[PDB]
Amino acid sequence: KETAAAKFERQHMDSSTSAASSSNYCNQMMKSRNLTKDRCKPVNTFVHESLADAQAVCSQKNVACKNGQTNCYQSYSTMSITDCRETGSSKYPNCAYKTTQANKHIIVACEGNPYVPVHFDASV
Ligand SMILES: [Cl-]
Ligand SMILES: [Cl-]
Ligand SMILES: [Cl-]
Repeated sequence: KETAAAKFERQHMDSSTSAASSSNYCNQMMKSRNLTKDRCKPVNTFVHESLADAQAVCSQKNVACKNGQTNCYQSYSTMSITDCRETGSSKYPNCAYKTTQANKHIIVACEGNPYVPVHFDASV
């Protein structure tokens, strides 16, 4: 089984680019991160910052998570992110995504020792 920290890395980190380069970024990344294997993941956000900067968010601003848990943290600074969401023409096994690049604060849930991101809650 994949660890919670590794799953967060695979689903949400893309430190290789400063930002989405084209409208096809999400189609390519949702496929390469294996998020379209058996079904199309409907919504998924990628963070374009170093893994170290994302991990550092776990010691930044403690805020409530949407589900009410109290282990969420909001990055003090904005970060480059890309939201990937299925369009209307999307249908497994022919997934199709809209790519929306933005600079926002990220909110992640953290856990473990080391205390690292295990869930992407939202961006602001
Ligand atoms: Cl793994
Ligand atoms: Cl791990
Ligand atoms: Cl997400």
